[PDB]
Amino acid sequence: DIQMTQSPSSLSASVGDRVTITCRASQGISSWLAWYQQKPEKAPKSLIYAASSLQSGVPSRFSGSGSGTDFTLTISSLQPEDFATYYCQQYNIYPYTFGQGTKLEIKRTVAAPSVFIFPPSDEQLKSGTASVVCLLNNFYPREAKVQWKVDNALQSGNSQESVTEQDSKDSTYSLSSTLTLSKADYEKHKVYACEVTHQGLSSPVTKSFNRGEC
Amino acid sequence: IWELKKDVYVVELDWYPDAPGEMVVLTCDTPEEDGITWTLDQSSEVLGSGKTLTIQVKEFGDAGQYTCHKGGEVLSHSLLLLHKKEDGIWSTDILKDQKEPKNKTFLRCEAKNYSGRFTCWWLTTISTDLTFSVKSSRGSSDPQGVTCGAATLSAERVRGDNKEYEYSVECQEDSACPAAEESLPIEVMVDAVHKLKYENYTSSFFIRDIIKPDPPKNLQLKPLKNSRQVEVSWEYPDTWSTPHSYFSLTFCVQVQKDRVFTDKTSATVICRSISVRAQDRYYSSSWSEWASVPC
Amino acid sequence: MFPCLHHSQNLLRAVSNMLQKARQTLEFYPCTSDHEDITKDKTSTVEACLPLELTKNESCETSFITNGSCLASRKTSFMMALCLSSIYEDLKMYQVEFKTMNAKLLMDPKRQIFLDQNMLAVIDELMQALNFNSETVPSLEEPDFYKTKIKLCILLHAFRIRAVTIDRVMSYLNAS
Amino acid sequence: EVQLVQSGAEVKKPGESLKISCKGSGYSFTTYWLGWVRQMPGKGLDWIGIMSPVDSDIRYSPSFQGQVTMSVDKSITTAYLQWNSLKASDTAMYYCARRRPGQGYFDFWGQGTLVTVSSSSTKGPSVFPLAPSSKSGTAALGCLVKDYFPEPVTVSWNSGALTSGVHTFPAVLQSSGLYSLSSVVTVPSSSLGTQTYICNVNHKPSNTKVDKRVEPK
Ligand SMILES: *[C@@H]1O[C@H](CO)[C@@H](O[C@@H]2O[C@H](CO)[C@@H](O[C@@H]3O[C@H](CO[C@H]4O[C@H](CO)[C@@H](O)[C@H](O)[C@@H]4O)[C@@H](O)[C@H](O[C@H]4O[C@H](CO)[C@@H](O)[C@H](O)[C@@H]4O)[C@@H]3O)[C@H](O)[C@H]2NC(C)=O)[C@H](O)[C@H]1NC(C)=O
Repeated sequence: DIQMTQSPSSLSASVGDRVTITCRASQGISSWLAWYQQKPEKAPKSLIYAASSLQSGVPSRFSGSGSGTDFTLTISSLQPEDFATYYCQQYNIYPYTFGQGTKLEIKRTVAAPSVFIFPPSDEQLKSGTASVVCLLNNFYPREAKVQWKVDNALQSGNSQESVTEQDSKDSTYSLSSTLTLSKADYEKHKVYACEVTHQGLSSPVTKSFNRGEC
Repeated sequence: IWELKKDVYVVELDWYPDAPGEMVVLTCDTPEEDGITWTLDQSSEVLGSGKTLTIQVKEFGDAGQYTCHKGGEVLSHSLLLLHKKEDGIWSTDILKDQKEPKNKTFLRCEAKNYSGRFTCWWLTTISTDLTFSVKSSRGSSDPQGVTCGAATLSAERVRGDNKEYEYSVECQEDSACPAAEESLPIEVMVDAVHKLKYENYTSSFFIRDIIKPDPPKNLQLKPLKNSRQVEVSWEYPDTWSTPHSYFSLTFCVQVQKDRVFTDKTSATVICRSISVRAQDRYYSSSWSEWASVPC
Repeated sequence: MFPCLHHSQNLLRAVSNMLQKARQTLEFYPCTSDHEDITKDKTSTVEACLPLELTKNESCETSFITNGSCLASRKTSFMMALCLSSIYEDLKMYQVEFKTMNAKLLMDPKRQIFLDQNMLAVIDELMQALNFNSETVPSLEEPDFYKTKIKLCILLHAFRIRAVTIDRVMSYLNAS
Repeated sequence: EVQLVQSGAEVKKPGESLKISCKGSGYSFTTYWLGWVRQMPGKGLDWIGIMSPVDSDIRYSPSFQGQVTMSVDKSITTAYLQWNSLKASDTAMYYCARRRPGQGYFDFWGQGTLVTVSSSSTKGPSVFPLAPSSKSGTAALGCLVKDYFPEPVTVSWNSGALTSGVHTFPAVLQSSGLYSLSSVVTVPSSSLGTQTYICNVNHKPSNTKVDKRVEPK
């Protein structure tokens, strides 16, 4: 099949900027390339075909160029509704294949995560397992490292991460790490803590909890 | 992409999976090049704008009639048909292969004499959106002479499940100077169009090879007084070419081992259905139908 | 009641039977329905050999028969003079060809097919019935044994078609 | 008014068969070819293939050939994608799209059909509190929605009164084959005790609705 390769795998820009995604084919595809835009839970919208032609309906601010093997997509003057991931597609030789996408995240000033660590419920332990969860709240970029340490000891292959889609209003991310243990292994320790590294932190901030607090 | 009729174009494409489509550019048959728009078949949806429309043709979904507009009213059109090349060979879906003579004998021919008039006929299971066209000529020389009528329906010999439909056509060679012998074969060309699918067939032949004469004219008897020797005589068919001497015939006299072939126009047999066929004296062409008579 | 018909018929028959021999003993060879005539624009036998009935007029040279030939000719001395002249000229060509080929077929150690002498003879028995005095040449190329066996089927086919047209004329004259 | 409307989200166990549809309208149905595309959990788009509305002229991507089946009942203007034996790997979003003629790309898209293939049986979730610690201000809290199947599940606060500050995370497929998410809220430390907070969990695939109140301790 013809390998479609988009780059950058992702970028960040502000409202009103001129941005340009690229796309390139493992072979020649003439001018038979289309561009699609997709948003989180929504379906893809069809924007550009024949490399440089706008589908009836799409805004003036869009445009594309290239033929043969190297194609691009450009937004003269960016805008809010234009924030999404974008896919190119080769429709020259079966099977028609897509690019792996290019996400457009908003560009905003660096911000550190509010950190919180949560004890398991007394209600859950008397059930069998324990979920200690750690919350990094509202930050940027979504580049963050979270490590659990029970009694100063590191933990591996034990947590599950999960991060949100850039807030629509404050342009921010937020994640939750979840370390999960059986009631047994849980009772067998005192110091539960998650240490959070991030470029918005001049030094790894660690939130912990032992087992007191009335 | 080439032109069939005016405003009717054929594009050819091979059916190997990893093969491309064709980038064709449709121009509008108009003087002004301003605010025009394109459409396809009966859909109202704009495909693009400009006196010119560049498209790709890969599937029958890309075929059909592109129409350019301006101010609501239609401007002109371009129909497109696909000629499908499966793998070296072209498609032959519409006409049935009546593998009677050799094989791949899609269109057949017969002539009732040496006049130049002959009739061709093909078979097809299809019964809708059909449109034929016949052309003919002997050798690369005189493009004229041979002219052809219109293909018409002729039969409906139903068969298990699908019904069969026969189409025939009539043709007439007219040489400004007739030759005493055919040195080049007559050639028939049929353009077959079924909906959006285009195909064309071809057959070459000598008239001397596809001759079927009408059955012997009229027969009689002559037992005479009381001896029972059935004597049978006839006459050369009306359609057969003349002079009958320069264009001899031969005959086969049958009955209901015992078959008797002969040249002369009369003979006598032994009494007991009776019948007699006729064949071009010179070549082993086709025998005529039978002509019966009481015992 | 006509001399030439007799030979014309003998010829058509002889070629019909020799043609059948070839395409019945020559299998691994293209001898199946390829069609060429050696007397192309060389001889005007094709142009003017149709009855006077069809040649309504000379709409489309060497006319001088020989006393002692064939004479149910209240119609052969006619416009057909250009036909008989040519026809004879045809027999002279096919004559050297079969003659040559038979020379070869005789030498071929792979004794595959032989040219029936009878058919070589009836081509002569026909030209000494038409009489006719003529001066003419045989440029060309020479084949091998296999090559020649190919050029045979081509000639026997073209020749039967020619022999037929011959019989057509002879059948025509005999009746008028 | 072109509209490709697809059938609702389905959930099956490996080995079951399944046929999903996509009814089209607002356009001349027999003029445009229809196609399907898969999109696996957090991944790109797999072009499954393309086909005609009138005649049975289909074009499968070699990777899906003989794995799936495309069809179309033009009398009701509906295209179909079909499996005979689903695998876990088959779980994804399945879009159907319209192929723009004289080009080959997709004009318009269906809204998607979520398809889940798991050896897990349907189950409501357990809701547990994530009580605020001690910040004598701005404190955090929320409900931990754990061990349910399948997705989706809905989560609001105070019957929908509280929104500004809610972060309901994307669920996570646990190794047990069951899903789990967490929904939190950021409030001022001064509202703990005054106007209580309750997370409303609703998991339609089993009638289950749970309302857990979150408080300090
Ligand atoms: C039965 O079926 C077969 C297969 O479909 C038909 O064959 C096609 O017939 C058409 C006849 O026009 C052919 O189209 C012609 O092709 C010509 C030459 O081919 C080359 O052209 C350029 C070269 O620079 C390239 O695109 C490439 O090298 C091609 O191979 C063209 O020259 C013709 O175009 C125009 O030229 C003249 C110039 O004087 C113009 O006046 C005319 O507009 C003319 O159209 C044209 O496109 C086609 O090539 C054939 N296909 C193949 C593969 O052979 C039979 O014709 C059809 N039987 C019939 C006649 O009914």
